[PDB]
Amino acid sequence: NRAKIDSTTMKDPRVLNNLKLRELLLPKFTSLWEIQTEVTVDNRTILLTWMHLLCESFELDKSVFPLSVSILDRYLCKKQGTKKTLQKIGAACVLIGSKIRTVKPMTVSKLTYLSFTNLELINQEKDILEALKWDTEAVLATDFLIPLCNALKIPEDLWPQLYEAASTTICKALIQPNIALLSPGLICAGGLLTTIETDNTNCRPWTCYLEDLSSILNFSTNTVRTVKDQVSEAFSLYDLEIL
Amino acid sequence: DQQYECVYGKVFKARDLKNGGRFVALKRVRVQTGEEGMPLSTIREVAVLRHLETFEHPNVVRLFDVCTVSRTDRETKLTLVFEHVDQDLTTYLDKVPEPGVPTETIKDMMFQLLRGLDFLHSHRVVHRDLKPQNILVTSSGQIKLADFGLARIYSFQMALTSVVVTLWYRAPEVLLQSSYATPVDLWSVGCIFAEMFRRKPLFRGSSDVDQLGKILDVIGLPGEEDWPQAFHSKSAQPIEKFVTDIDELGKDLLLKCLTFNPAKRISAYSALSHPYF
Repeated sequence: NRAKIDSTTMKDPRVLNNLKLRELLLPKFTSLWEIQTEVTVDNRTILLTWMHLLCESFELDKSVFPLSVSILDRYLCKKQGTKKTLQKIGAACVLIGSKIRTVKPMTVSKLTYLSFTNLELINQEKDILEALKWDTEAVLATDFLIPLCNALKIPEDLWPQLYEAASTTICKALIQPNIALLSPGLICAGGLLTTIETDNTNCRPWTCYLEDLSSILNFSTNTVRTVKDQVSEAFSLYDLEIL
Repeated sequence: DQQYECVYGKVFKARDLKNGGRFVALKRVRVQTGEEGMPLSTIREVAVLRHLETFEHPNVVRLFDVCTVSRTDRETKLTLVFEHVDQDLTTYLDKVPEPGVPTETIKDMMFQLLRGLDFLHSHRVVHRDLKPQNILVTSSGQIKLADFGLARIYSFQMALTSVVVTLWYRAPEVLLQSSYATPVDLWSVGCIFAEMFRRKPLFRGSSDVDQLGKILDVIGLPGEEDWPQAFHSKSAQPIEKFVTDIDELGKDLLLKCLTFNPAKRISAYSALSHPYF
């Protein structure tokens, strides 16, 4: 399928500025799934890796998962979730998210034949829409990938691999619960640095960026440094066995 | 639905019970109970609108609600309500006195429509369906971009289906089945531009193959380095022959938007920084 190349009018001007601005649109979850009375963090991690796998195996676009994660949580603030149901929920999320962020959607059949009725699923999808009041789309960690590379002056020639290599790690990371407390901006920065530290690939010592990113994103250098660690950890804890 | 009276579905303008008989335009989207849930587009459409709504950008339509009434009897139905506007940039022209809009009323809308477009792009949004039918006109002469069910957040290495914009307003890039991006809105603009100076679609066409040529016969034939030997090498015939009554500046603006190589085609941002304004 034809795949989007650069577009300076979407990759080189004051856009972090709005990404940031729009980042500040949805308040930080003080405590992940704070309102849950039956399903737990542990339950989320497990489900999230089953979703991560859903997208990776079916090759959806990179910004699908991070959005399905986003949907799921925003959804699981308002309404309540049950283990006997989580499977369904999580599946709904992806469905919506793929419809949005990906050209090749995740058909329901192909998502039920992997679990509930292909109809009770449609419902759960709907139940998520009106609940979230059709306000689904959001700022993903992923949206900062190029803009951040742009601002850091990372030479265009590498953007392809960097984007690909980092977008990947940010996705697994997103599986973990400690990461859901962080801002998409930071998570992205963390994952870039993390990734950058795997075959220099012609990039400066990750070091050099930490201070710029502090200036770029506007955070204490310490915070940047921490999130790099944090992200590189959730990236590690990825484990298919948990299923 | 419940408190709404209407004076992939029909676009019925209606009056809401609550507000002072206000006009809340209704866009009842149909959801054939096959096996896919809410229409794939009626989502991205509301998604993007709901996302950027806090900015209340002047040049963008305003979505108010998504009724959605679940039915145990028959299938459920969707009531997508926006803010009501009188006429689409089309109507305005079909009923605009002779000779159409004034070089001023024209210059204005193009500034707005281009202004909102600039905005929309800043948030990596590419509204992929820019056409007279999809622009709105307030009774006071303001522009409102609409029918966002094709618009989407554009991100690097994203996958694309080269099926954007209605045949006529399609940009070269999307006709040659190649990769596209933001310039897809600038082109779709040049067209809507020319189509104001002269209430008639600069590039009418029958097929993609044909749609390309009509466009090539007008703007000419780009070089090797402005091409991603089929079509002909005819001398681009002065645009003053295709769009009647155009300033010498506006001249340049339309030829800045209706460029072939999108990598050159002016950006909504600087287009507003263009002399014609």
